[PDB]
Amino acid sequence: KVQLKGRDLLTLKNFTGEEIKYMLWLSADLKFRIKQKGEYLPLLQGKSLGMIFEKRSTRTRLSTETGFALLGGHPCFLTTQDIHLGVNESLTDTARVLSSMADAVLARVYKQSDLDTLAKEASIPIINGLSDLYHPIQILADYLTLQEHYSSLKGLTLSWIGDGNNILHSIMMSAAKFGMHLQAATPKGYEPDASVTKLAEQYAKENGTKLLLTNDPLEAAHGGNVLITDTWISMGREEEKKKRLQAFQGYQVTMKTAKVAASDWTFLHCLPRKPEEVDDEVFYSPRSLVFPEAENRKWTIMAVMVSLLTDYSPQLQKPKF
Amino acid sequence: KVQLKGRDLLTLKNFTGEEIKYMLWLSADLKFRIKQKGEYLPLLQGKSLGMIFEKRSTRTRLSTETGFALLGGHPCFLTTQDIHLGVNESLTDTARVLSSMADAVLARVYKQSDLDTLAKEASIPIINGLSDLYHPIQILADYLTLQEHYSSLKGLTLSWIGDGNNILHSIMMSAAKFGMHLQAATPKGYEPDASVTKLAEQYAKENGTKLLLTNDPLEAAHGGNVLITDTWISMGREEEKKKRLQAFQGYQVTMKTAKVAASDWTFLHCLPRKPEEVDDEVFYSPRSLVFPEAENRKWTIMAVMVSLLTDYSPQLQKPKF
Amino acid sequence: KVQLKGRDLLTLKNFTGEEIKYMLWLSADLKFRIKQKGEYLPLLQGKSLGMIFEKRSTRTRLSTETGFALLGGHPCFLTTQDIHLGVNESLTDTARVLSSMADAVLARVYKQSDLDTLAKEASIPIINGLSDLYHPIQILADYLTLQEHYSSLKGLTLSWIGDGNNILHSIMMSAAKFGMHLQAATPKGYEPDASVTKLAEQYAKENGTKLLLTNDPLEAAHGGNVLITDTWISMGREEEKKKRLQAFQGYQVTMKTAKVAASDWTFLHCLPRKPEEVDDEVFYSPRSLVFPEAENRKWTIMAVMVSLLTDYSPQLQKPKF
Ligand SMILES: CCC[C@H](N)C(=O)O
Ligand SMILES: CCC[C@H](N)C(=O)O
Ligand SMILES: CCC[C@H](N)C(=O)O
Repeated sequence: KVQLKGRDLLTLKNFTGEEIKYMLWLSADLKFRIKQKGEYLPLLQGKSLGMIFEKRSTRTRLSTETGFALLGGHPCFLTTQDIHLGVNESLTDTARVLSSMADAVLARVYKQSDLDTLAKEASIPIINGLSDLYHPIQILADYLTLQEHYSSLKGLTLSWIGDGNNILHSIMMSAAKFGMHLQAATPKGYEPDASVTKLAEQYAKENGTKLLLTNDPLEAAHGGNVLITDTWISMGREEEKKKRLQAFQGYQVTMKTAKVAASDWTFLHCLPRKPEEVDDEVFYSPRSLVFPEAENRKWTIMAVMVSLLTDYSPQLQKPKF
Repeated sequence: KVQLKGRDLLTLKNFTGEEIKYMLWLSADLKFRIKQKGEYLPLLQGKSLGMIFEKRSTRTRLSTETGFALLGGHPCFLTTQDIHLGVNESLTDTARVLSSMADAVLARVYKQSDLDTLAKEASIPIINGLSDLYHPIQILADYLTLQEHYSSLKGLTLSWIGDGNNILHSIMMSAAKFGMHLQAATPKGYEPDASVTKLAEQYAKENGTKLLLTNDPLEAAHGGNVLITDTWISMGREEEKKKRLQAFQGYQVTMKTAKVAASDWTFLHCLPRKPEEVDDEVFYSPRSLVFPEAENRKWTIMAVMVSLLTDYSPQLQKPKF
Repeated sequence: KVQLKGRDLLTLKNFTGEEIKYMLWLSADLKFRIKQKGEYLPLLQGKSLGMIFEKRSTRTRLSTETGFALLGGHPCFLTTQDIHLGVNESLTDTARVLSSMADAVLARVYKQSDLDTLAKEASIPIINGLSDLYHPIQILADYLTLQEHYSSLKGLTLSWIGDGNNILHSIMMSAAKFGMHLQAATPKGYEPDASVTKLAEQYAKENGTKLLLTNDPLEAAHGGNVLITDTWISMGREEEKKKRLQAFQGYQVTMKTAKVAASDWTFLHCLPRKPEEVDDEVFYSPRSLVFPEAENRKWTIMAVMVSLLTDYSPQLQKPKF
């Protein structure tokens, strides 16, 4: 049914519900075999990964590097300071050299269009490691964490409070494909991309789910099963700190926020977390799935790499979504 | 008898003579099997190490990275410039993410208290890769090198001449547990930490060894079997270069120093070495064990990682200490 | 016949035609077994490589790191910012520590004399990863690419147009040993090193090949089978940009250049490429072997490491040179 080998993964907008579910199935399979059964599975033996990072990273860096190596492959960490890209060489040429020396590329960038150039010019899989526009592999870890917590996903309401950024765009490109509703609050002027919203509206209609965009945190939180936030000042946006601290007043997730949420509410934050978006009482709550979520960045990028580079079939029974 | 799996290694003060001897036994075992018998021993297969470095490193970096990989594990080199730590994220949160993505952490830091926070907040082993206060894994290599040279350790007198720094603190936290005496000379005002000295005095009493602190290089060198020094200006102390070059005049180790030492004297320096602390005649002497010492950083960090992460038992006969 | 194990590879001037042919034979063997037959060949299992880079690199970095790891070894990427070299430690001492912790070193430097110090002071193989004077491992990839394209090398004329730099010096140290002629055009004042030219003249005489140095691009291109260029402003020469852009006017390789070349002409450029030295019509021509050339950096550095560190014999039939 699903065929993912050789594909790029630039955004979850290019993937069906069935395809994203397959990647979560594979994540759960690799997690069960390796973390629980202690198996060594050299699925990426004799393969290598080029990791280009234009921005700081703790989770994406660590999960990708230890995950690729745990399956027997070699991860090569490449920064702007060490390679010729931008400085002495074009992206087209860098993309062709990477194609002949590595089996895939994970690139954390500013411009999504750089990932498109890389995908068009390389004949190997290009995986988005975060861009200004989308962060698809984060949402993989998020939905796996919620499937593990709730034992299914269909009908959950996700409540975003915060900026209309890359994380919210990736939730918008995927939530409805799992039959989940989305209620999202951002400050006025900080809404998600109009083009992304338009396509999320279509997905909601196709899947019979609700999509609500608002500027009120408590309207977004009302009846939500999952409260989700992120930093108000994303990487590359630090010049706007003053204006954003003023615009985002009233948007911190607290227990007041949770008081309005469904009784089984949990909390997610992609991390790194600052004190502004969420207080400590929620962040370190027993309902906070923040550190399980961060661990699942590893099992899900492992599943991405296995499905884009091999013909491995999951032995695990498919999870209930 | 000895049980080290799961422990942290922040300082040798937390380890008994028996425990540190076990780590040297394991170092000798892994050195014999791999360097001499040429065996491939994948003891850390399917494991990973997070290496956080806040300071420059050639020996700790290389020994840890090639040693962890030689046992089949994957080392991930993380600097301040690339990860979010300090900048966008707290140490508590970084410690919890590292716990779920790696099997241990080696961290070279400024503040020893950062290693304590890391050890309390992570559920995986934290190994000190050097701090301003201690450098325990260096002394492991030092005592293995001296056991190899002398065929035992008990009753040796170590003569430190130089600064009251992290290397001298690690010798103070361990020498007496091996039945070795310590005679150490520092400039006035540059003495070892009062708290460390107090605990070294107790260890000397418990083990019936001598501890002598002095400001005279020749009193420290008198009758010593091993002359030991290090840079007068440690990393993070470069603002004090002028004051230290003036305070440390007369503290260079030369053949005049060795003339007063025991007849079988040898020399150690943790490296990197500068011309100030020791002259070339001693540093490149046939009695200088500096490069054997630096090689043993690899076999001993391999033994640290194996004992904190596995249940491997040494096949080698225990060395005479 | 050929015995290369334990040798350094600082320049192709120290290698006979037979020895360089053996390295190309081994490159073709490892390429056939791994790229075509899909074999996993752990020839460097239990080995490590220290990679010291003083300059930016995409191809040398990637080919060396993924190639060393593809054969089961561990590559350790060391920059000036992270290790003590230059700053707190001498090259002699760094060379001795690297000898006891790694099995070989690849070093991309400014000064060729730093590679000589490293080779004299270390007891492990030192491989040149590019210096201001030579880039031997690039020419290995170049001649393998041309052997694959033409099915032999003897009698080919290589036509260099550009600067008298490290790439042209490596061609001068090797072309005649394969029975290939060299016609090279540089601007006046930008000629190859007098000492290198003198030795290339001797090699041409010993092998009965022609060597022509000129300042005219079309004289160099006339009847040449391979047009070769590189940047006019090498790394470390950016202060001379103004003077070089003026001196090199008229030296861009275009189809006018190729109109004068042999009918079977191809094009090489070591990369990174800029618009100045060659136009797009030649660079992206079907006759341009630029990206095959860049891929062969990987199979040839793999062969270098295997021949300097093991006793592996090629199973492949020797290529026709
Ligand atoms: C993982 C960090 C996500 C955040 N929105 C950013 O782009 O900085
Ligand atoms: C390994 C270097 C040791 C020195 N005391 C320092 O802290 O810089
Ligand atoms: C691989 C780059 C070669 C160029 N001549 C340089 O030295 O910068």
